[PDB]
Amino acid sequence: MSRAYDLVVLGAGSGGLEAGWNAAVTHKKKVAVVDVQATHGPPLFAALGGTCVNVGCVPKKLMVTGAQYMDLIRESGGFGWEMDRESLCPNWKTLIAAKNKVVNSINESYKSMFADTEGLSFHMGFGALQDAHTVVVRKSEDPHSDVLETLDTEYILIATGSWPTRLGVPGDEFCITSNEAFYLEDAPKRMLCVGGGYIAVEFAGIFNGYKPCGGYVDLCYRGDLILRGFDTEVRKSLTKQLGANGIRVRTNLNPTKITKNEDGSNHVHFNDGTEEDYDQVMLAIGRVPRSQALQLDKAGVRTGKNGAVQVDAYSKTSVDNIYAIGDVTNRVMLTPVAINEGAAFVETVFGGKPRATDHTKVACAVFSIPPIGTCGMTEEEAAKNYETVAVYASSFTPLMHNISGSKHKEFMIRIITNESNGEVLGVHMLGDSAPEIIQSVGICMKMGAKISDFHSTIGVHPTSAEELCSMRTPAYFYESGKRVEKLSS
Amino acid sequence: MSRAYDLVVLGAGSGGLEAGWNAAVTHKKKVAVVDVQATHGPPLFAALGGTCVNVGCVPKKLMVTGAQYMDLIRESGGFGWEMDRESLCPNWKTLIAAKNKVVNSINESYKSMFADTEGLSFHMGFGALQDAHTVVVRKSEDPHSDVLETLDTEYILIATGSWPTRLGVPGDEFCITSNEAFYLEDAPKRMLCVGGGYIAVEFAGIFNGYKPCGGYVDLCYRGDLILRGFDTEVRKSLTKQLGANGIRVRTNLNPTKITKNEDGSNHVHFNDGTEEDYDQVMLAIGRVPRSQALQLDKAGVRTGKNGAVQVDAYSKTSVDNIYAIGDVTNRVMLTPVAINEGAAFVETVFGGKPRATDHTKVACAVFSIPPIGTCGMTEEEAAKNYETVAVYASSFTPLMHNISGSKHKEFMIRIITNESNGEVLGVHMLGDSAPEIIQSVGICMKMGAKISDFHSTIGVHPTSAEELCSMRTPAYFYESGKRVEKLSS
Ligand SMILES: Cc1cc2nc3c(=O)[nH]c(=O)nc-3n(C[C@H](O)[C@H](O)[C@H](O)COP(=O)(O)OP(=O)(O)OC[C@H]3O[C@@H](n4cnc5c(N)ncnc54)[C@H](O)[C@@H]3O)c2cc1C
Ligand SMILES: Cc1cc2nc3c(=O)[nH]c(=O)nc-3n(C[C@H](O)[C@H](O)[C@H](O)COP(=O)(O)OP(=O)(O)OC[C@H]3O[C@@H](n4cnc5c(N)ncnc54)[C@H](O)[C@@H]3O)c2cc1C
Repeated sequence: MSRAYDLVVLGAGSGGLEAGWNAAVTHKKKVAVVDVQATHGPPLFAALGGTCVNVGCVPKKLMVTGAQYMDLIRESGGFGWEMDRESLCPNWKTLIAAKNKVVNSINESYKSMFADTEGLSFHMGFGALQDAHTVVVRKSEDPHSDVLETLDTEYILIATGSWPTRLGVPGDEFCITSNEAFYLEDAPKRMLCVGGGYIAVEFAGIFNGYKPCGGYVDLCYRGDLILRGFDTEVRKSLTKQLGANGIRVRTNLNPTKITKNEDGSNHVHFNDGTEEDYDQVMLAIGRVPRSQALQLDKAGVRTGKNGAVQVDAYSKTSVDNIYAIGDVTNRVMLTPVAINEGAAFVETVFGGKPRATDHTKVACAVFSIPPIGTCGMTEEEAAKNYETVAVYASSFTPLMHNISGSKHKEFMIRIITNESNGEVLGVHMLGDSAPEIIQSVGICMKMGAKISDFHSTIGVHPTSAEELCSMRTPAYFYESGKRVEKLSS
Repeated sequence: MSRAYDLVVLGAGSGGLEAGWNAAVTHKKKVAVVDVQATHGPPLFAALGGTCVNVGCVPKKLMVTGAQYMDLIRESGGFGWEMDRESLCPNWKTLIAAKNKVVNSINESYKSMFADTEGLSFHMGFGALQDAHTVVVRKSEDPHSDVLETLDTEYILIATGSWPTRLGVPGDEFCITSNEAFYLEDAPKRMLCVGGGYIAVEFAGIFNGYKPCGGYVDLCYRGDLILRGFDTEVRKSLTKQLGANGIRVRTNLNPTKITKNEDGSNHVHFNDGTEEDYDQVMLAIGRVPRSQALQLDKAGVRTGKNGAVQVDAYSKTSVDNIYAIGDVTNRVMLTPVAINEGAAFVETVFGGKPRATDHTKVACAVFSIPPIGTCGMTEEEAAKNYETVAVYASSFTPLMHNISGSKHKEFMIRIITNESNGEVLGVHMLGDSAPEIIQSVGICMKMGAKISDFHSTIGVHPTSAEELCSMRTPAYFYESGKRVEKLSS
């Protein structure tokens, strides 16, 4: 060797740590991993473990699980479970305490991971580039901060992920994002969620569960229908189900300005001219790659749309020895995707066995209440790219909801196929257990499954998933881009 | 035509109705369907819809769902849900009421199905054979009952299903089975479940949820480990988890005699010499095909082991125009299996397109708490039939159970493969959502999936199912029948 490190990883995230660990253990390389802090929390939020562990998937799901009990406690009544329901609210503070305990516990398991792994070291601070071989770790994000260390490396991996966009509106700084929501002292009584992304929807569901008495949550979106890019029938059925669960969904609406009332709350002026008071206002309107403070110009790494680091199918940047993975590349912003990209990177460069990450037919979930499980193409997209498209659809209400009272809780399955050969192009599910079911669906679609593979499989009874195997007749069709009730040419 | 009916179906069960409906609607045949009664209930229990609808899968799952709330209510505490927990018991009577409402609601939808379907008619009473073309519907099971009608038919389908075996022991008639359990006036305080089948386990879980104060349930099995035929590690981990949830599991034990105490309860003498009092004693020790009262001798249909109607891969009996499907054939006693066998029968005989039911790689579930999801071969079996077998194993505790308190709730996945080519021979799961996940696993295994298909699929995070895709290193091996740690050649 002529260099201090083989790899310097900028960001100890989902992708960062995965790569760093692999190079260190499986290929015995000298890896240095740079992240902002060691444990979760403000004012930096993200930490060792990345967004997912600290202010993402992990804490968000624990809170969804918590909020889910609201429905579950109500539903037990029909089964004979008698208890004082009127004026029953959960303790937000014990939830946040429970959550912090867990997240911090994961943070600490990482410290002793670094301590035990040889060749792997953690370097706390803000990283930035000097040249293709030099990463400077500064005291703060400010480019004139004290240089804490200078890392002389062979390879540089950028895995700094993304960051919430703001509204750019008079009184914008009075709002919170997903970051601050995780650390709220008290559960808001009058909550407003701006946005129509999965984050906006999942959080609306959390606050809806943890609101105090007389509390309510409004979901405000500037478009026609929430969750763009999802199955249209799924989006409409969820909007309907959020309504039934107490979330007031507002459409074609946008905050114009926010002014802070002298009692603490926030006065919000709207698109249509209306005015309302909210105890808290959360912005979930977009997440841009975190690359602006990396001095990428100095090393000459090309950043396209919104600062996204431009990469080929092997994550290589404009500079031959610099790489980038995960949310910073602005592809599919999911944890297991970043993990996969990081795994491929190591296999390619240090394993000598190149591999590109497969970005198509990736299954994902929305942890709304009820949850979404999706994998593949929406009918609208499939119809543009294929000659003949068959749409299968089935809605049903599980029998338990006759007893539970939650008659609004329809399970929905929609299968999208290429009619030519029967190949399944998309699977879209709404209802409980949807995230769990879709995972094994994604294995099938990876194997290039056909609709005949589904209905030939003997079902498991009684389950919600068994309805995948009972869809033979298509609901309708798409003949070269247009919706037809019947098929003939 | 020369005959009154094309098809007479003996039993309006899962398989019976499926066949009957198909012949009638898709092939416009004259179908007569014979079942004992129109709606569920004692003293006949089974009715229009079969065991599954009336005294099986459907009612059993509603009750499991009910009992599941016990854990869910306890678990909400950690998330901030405060309520009076000490001395909290569910109302068994409102559960049974809720159940009855649902089951009888399904019964009623069948009446109007018959009313609207042309060529399909229901004939209430006990059926029996006269010859290859004549089915007599009697007033009762007694062969000297009044003949209600004589059905002159082309084809006869036997789909009368199965019936619980008894203990054959002094005081046996003081015990109940699954049938009577569904109609108990009150939830027993001191409950005993005899057996180690899925039924025994699922019901133990139901009574454990609906027991009053100071109540308890004992599970008594005559063998070493409950649930023979299941993954050994799964069986042990469930035994451990039933224990942790309050069910006292007893092994190598058997009632010797039962005598009724004059206060109502039951005194039970055991195999080891012990004596105990139980408010109710349920036998779940086997289900034999219901064929003894069919006068099969008359028509000359061969009945092998325990009265099972002997059939080839197309369900054809010893008589060329008589057929039999479902539990009466004593193959795989599952609802969707019987449904499939019935569907195949119609396609073969009336559709002119023969098909045999695929009995291998059928996925099933056990709705215990926590539930089992299984599809394929156990390692013990796979090791006997294959050259080289690789065993993959992964246990983990979902993070939510740090908060919930249920630290005993490990999720377990065990994948069994043929090492030669990587083909997945078995998948065995323990934990919540296991029945739902396994369904889409069964599609994969039908397509002949390999272990490489699993870990190449990008995961859905955070879920329990995502752990299927993270099992690369085998735990150990089987080299031509024997357990080896690593593999030598
Ligand atoms: C509210 C929310 C919910 C989500 N839910 C899900 C979900 O359910 N499922 C799912 O798959 N994904 C989910 N995600 C997305 C997921 O968190 C990200 O896609 C994933 O973490 C991306 O991995 P990464 O390694 O690219 O970035 P990250 O995991 O975010 O890692 C980036 C790390 O780099 C550090 N960093 C930033 N700048 C510097 C610097 N200059 N120097 C050193 N270190 C730096 C940060 O501190 C951070 O820890 C969610 C995200 C959010 C915000
Ligand atoms: C407690 C319990 C739980 C179960 N849980 C599940 C589960 O979770 N999943 C699953 O897949 N399976 C489950 N099963 C098994 C499932 O119910 C059976 O395998 C299935 O119903 C068999 O279908 P079949 O058509 O062969 O018989 P059935 O559906 O039982 O139909 C038989 C019908 O024939 C009628 N009959 C009987 N004798 C005569 C006669 N001589 N003349 C006219 N009619 C007659 C009966 O009234 C009955 O309605 C469960 C069973 C039980 C007992």
